[PDB]
Amino acid sequence: IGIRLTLPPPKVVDRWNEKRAMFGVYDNIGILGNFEKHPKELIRGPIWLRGWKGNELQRCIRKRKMVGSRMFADDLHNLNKRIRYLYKHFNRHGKFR
Amino acid sequence: LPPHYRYGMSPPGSVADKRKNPPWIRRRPVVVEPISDEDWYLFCGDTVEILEGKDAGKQGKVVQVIRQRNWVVVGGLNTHYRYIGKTMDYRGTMIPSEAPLLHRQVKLVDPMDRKPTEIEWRFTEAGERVRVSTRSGRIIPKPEFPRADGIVPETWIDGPKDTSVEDALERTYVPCLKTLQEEVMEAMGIKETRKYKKVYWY
Amino acid sequence: ADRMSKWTSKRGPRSFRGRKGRGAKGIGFLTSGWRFVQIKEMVPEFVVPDLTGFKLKPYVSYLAPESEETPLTAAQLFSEAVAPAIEKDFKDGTFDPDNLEKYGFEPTQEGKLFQLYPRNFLR
Amino acid sequence: GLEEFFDDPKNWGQEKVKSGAAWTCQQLRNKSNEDLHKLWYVLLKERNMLLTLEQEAKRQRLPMPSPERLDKVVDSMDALDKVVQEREDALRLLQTGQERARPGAWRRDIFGRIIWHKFKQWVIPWHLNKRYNRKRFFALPYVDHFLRLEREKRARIKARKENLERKKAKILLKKF
Amino acid sequence: ARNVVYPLYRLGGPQLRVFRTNFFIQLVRPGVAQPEDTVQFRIPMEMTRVDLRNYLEGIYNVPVAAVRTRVQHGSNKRRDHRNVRIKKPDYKVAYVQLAHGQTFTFPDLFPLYSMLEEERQQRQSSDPRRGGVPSWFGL
Amino acid sequence: LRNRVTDRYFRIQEVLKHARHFRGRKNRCYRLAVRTVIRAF
Amino acid sequence: VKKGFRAAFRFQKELERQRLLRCPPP
Amino acid sequence: EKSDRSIHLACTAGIFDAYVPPRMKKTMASQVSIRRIKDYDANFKIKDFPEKAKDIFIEAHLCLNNSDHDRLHTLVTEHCFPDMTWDIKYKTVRWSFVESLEPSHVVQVRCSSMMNQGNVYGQITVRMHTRQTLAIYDRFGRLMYGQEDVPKDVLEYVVFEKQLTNPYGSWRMHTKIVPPWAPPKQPILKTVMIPGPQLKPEEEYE
Amino acid sequence: ARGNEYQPSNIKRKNKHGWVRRLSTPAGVQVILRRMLKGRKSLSH
RNA sequence: GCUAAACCUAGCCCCAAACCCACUCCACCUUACUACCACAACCUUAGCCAAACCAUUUACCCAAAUAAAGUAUAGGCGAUA
RNA sequence: GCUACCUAAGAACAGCUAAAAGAGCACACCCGUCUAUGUAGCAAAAUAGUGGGAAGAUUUAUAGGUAGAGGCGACAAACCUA
RNA sequence: CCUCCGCAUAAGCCUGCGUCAGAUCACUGAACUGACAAUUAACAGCCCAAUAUCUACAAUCAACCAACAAGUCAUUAUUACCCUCACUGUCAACCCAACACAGGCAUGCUCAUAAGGAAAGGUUAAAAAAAGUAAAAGGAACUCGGCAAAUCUUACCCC
Ligand SMILES: [Mg+2]
Ligand SMILES: [Mg+2]
Ligand SMILES: [Mg+2]
Ligand SMILES: [Mg+2]
Ligand SMILES: [Mg+2]
Ligand SMILES: [Mg+2]
Ligand SMILES: [Mg+2]
Ligand SMILES: [Mg+2]
Ligand SMILES: [Mg+2]
Ligand SMILES: [Mg+2]
Ligand SMILES: [Mg+2]
Ligand SMILES: [Mg+2]
Ligand SMILES: [Mg+2]
Ligand SMILES: [Mg+2]
Ligand SMILES: [Mg+2]
Ligand SMILES: [Mg+2]
Ligand SMILES: [Mg+2]
Ligand SMILES: [Mg+2]
Repeated sequence: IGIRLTLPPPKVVDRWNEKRAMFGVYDNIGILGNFEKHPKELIRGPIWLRGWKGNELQRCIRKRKMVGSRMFADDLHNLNKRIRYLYKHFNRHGKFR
Repeated sequence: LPPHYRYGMSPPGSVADKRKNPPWIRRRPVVVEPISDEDWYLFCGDTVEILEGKDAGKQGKVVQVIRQRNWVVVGGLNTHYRYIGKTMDYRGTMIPSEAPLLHRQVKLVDPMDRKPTEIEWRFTEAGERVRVSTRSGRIIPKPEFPRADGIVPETWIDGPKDTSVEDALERTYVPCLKTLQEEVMEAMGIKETRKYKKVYWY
Repeated sequence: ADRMSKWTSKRGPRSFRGRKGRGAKGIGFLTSGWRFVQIKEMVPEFVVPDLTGFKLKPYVSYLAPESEETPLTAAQLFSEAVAPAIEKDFKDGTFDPDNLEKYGFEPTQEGKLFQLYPRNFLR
Repeated sequence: GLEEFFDDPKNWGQEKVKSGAAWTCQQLRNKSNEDLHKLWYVLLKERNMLLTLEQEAKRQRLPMPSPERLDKVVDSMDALDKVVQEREDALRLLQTGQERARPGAWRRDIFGRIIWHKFKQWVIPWHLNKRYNRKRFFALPYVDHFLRLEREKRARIKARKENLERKKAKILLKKF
Repeated sequence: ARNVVYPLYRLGGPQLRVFRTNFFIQLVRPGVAQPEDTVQFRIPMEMTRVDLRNYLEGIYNVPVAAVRTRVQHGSNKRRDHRNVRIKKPDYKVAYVQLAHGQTFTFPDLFPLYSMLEEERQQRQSSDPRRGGVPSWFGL
Repeated sequence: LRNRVTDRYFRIQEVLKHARHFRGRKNRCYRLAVRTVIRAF
Repeated sequence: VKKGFRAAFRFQKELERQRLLRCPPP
Repeated sequence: EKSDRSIHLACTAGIFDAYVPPRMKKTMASQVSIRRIKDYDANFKIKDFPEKAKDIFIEAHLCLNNSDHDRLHTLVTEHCFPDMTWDIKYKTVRWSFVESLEPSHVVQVRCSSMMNQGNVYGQITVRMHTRQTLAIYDRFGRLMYGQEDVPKDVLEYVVFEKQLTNPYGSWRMHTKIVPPWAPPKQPILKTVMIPGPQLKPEEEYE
Repeated sequence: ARGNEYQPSNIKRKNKHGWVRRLSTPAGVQVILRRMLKGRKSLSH
């Protein structure tokens, strides 16, 4: 059949937890603070991703050159293969030339 | 025991428990509040009061503690009825059977005040770990409870294969730099004259 | 075509079934015409004491009081074997940094029948 | 005699036999060296009686009279062995300063992993031993990549473990 | 003794000895009819018949004439819920023929409930004359 | 499985409603029902 | 087990209608 | 299985001394038993108890009527309850209490003498002589026993137990004593057949 | 008729696909290493 | 009314942080997991594929993100690099 | 571990005729001419009958060897785990 | 009533129709599950101190004869050498073919059994189909062809 037969437990979302309350504070660190820091210095996450944006192919190129040495053997083989795939896809395939 | 075994009211090695938790089954794990071993303050033979459920607001004596599920069993309190000895034909006989309680569902009694109180652990020169009421400066001693085997050591008699205490606790060991092996040989009068030849070890 | 079962002397052809054994320690050697020579000396001898007039029995009375567990170390063994002799001899002029072998120490284990390292005895 | 593989006939099939506590390590340490050796055979005979009694119950399809006795006996002998072991170990330290009774070395197998190789005894010296020289106690270079993969694998398993720990604490915070 | 390294012997060496022996024995009732002198034993794998002779005459003072052994293979047929083979362990069987014409036979080993009982007899069953009508009421 | 259709039951019932009064399997089996219901309309 | 609430709620209301058809209240 | 937890009993099956219906020995037995009651509670009166025994009896029977097992449990021992309710399930009872003829009075009181650890029980016996109405219906609601709303007299002997040791122990109906000289219960509505011996081919009837 | 290509023997099995045969060549060593990394319970015959 | 249906939690994924386990007794390179006797390792990757064929040629990790710059330059001066 | 070929150390071949032999008839064995059945079968090639050889360039058990840019081959493009 | 099968060893397999209790083409049972038993060495496996040194002439009833492809089997000198029966295999209706498969499978003894087995679940007696047995007169007229059944022939040609 494949449809639930009772209502799931109700979800309560605390809109006034500390994380929700102080969301987006210091986004104006630059203009309000003499330009000591760019807002892109509030970004946390991957080394190859802090304050940068690109398509999949570009992201892979970047991860290869920035954390390529330090990554695991099989992971890196997977990444080298990804790049090979995407290279052919983007250069040789598609609707428009 | 298998990973994520469920602790029943039956002891784990029992046949009843084997019926309930066979090797193949894998039920959803029970979420238990982890409380430290020092912070645990409910002992067997202590007097507690039941706060919630049926038969609430009544004194009772702890008979069983299952630490794994933060469980306390009170003898003759929080009871439901079951028939035991029922067959194909016979209906069996009815007994009361206790349901476990969470440690939140009970609290300890003051021994003198005869009322439910919160309890904190203290260090004293006399007693390393002692229990004191928060509102009343009153110490609650450890209850008397029999051992696992149930020997009753105050009234116990030795058997034929049991070593007497005085014989067991006499110190006959005089330290020396002989081995057991040298000592026994020289004491038994067995003597070897031949020299042990040298061997390569690798 | 089985890999998972334990390999045993039951399992091979004729030659194989002869060669492997269970764990038993051999007690001799073979000579011409497959004659087995036993050596009496290779056979372990049970060194079994006299049990007559012995008060200790295999179980212990519960009436016995409990005591704190403290294992044995070299430090305390020296303290309750060698140390009293040394200090007693320190009071007079009999003690000597050379020839301390009198107190039970040995320079070498080579001559000994029971050699401590490497061990040359059974249990 | 052969009769002492069985206990006293008076207590045959009695459902319950009152038995003493297992010996403590402390109690045995007080005991003499020679006396421990004697006690040890007393414990030996006792074990064998109880082992034959286990098997006979199993054959008759009946419950054992007091099965816990066996456990006690075993424990006592474990204790005894430990006590004796301690004495030998102590004396070794004082005489040779060797922590291990049997000689050995850290070695590198062909799988490139570090092992504690225990020595065996031989009649002839090692260079003359054909069978011994057959063994390779070193890793050729091709092994290094596998060592990498192995390490990586170990790391993965560990990383996974850590995560689950954290996640579990989180749900335990929302419920309490 | 078992699971210990035996010290090597060279000609003219000292006599090899054990002081505390790892071996533990069961004396077992045979499944087949035997001669009266023959007695059966379950034995450690690493034990020899030489060892068992010495073991019995040493510890138990039992004079023995003859000893023969065999290695019994435990079944590996049984499987669990995970369809993995459960191995019943292999053991060694020693037959011992006693000397001096001594005879041994295996001994004949093994020659709230009140409330339950009193209720079981207070069952009263059921009277078919009543035909299933409740019996509690005195009406 | 970031996004899964949760209410296919209702999408199915829309066709089957019309198909109830038919004969044979096509009164209940959707891949059959739909084809006849289209023709019916 | 599908994340979502709307489809589930709809279904409950469908079941209520079926139950009403089976045994109409007095 | 041997574990430290024990099966806890709130009643005992059987009767310490069975009252026999139709002399100074029984009265002195009662006197020593009531003393062995008083030392535990110290607020027991033999005068006022029969009324308590009466109204407890009635409300127990009212429990049966409306099928409230929880109140019944507070009211009736664990020995009694199976005998009360094994037949009553999947049928309707219509029990009522009409006025009493002879006032209820205690006949004998007996006490246990420490047969079990931390357990002292007290059995007291009451004679009750009253008219009641009763009807039992079938599962399909067909009247199968008794009459609708006309009373018939009944003489009954009832035993009451209490846990003397337990502070939360309570007087509860435990059992009924049937006299051997009692008239048989009024006849049932339906007719029955009792089957004779079912004989195997290699048997003859005697 | 085919299908009975496997005519078993312990000697042949061991001399072809055994532990000693495996370790004999560097190629075989790597075969063992692979199986160890995959976590096979049978490393060899 | 059968056959069924329904479920939430085992766990897992991507990050960040941080440089990892190599382990009682016994055994284990001979037919591994078997107490106990006179040879030796380092040596250009290729190919699919792209060029609408194919033959020179065709991105692949080398130790600071951005920018210089798809610039100089290379190339059946073409694909492309 | 099938099959092709080789190596080591083996084993098998009744009866009858024969100047005595890679002879003849003919068992066991080895092979597979012709027919019929079978064709998701007993069988991913079998069965029943009829046939070819059956002291030899014979058949066969055990162990070892030759490996794919290759091996092996009384060449069929044959065989090297259906 | 059947037997070209049997009994044993080897090779392979690994407790796989022993006992007891529950349990489920066929017994409400067993070749199912669990528990308990068992296979005892004289057979067979598992061997040998050293350095030199020796070893021309088959087998076949080895005799006469007869060969060709030319053949499985030996020591001596000197030195060293005194302890003893340990260890392992031993079951079954069993192996390789996905199967309780008309298939495959070495040697010895029995060459028809002293051993081992059972073609028919019950009935009825349709068609078509398979395998047999018999058939008047005729004897290849059948057919690509005497294929098959028979019967148990002769002379040639091509290669
Ligand atoms: Mg073959
Ligand atoms: Mg191209
Ligand atoms: Mg293209
Ligand atoms: Mg050929
Ligand atoms: Mg010929
Ligand atoms: Mg011929
Ligand atoms: Mg050709
Ligand atoms: Mg051609
Ligand atoms: Mg044997
Ligand atoms: Mg022999
Ligand atoms: Mg027969
Ligand atoms: Mg048949
Ligand atoms: Mg039929
Ligand atoms: Mg026909
Ligand atoms: Mg005719
Ligand atoms: Mg014609
Ligand atoms: Mg014609
Ligand atoms: Mg023909």
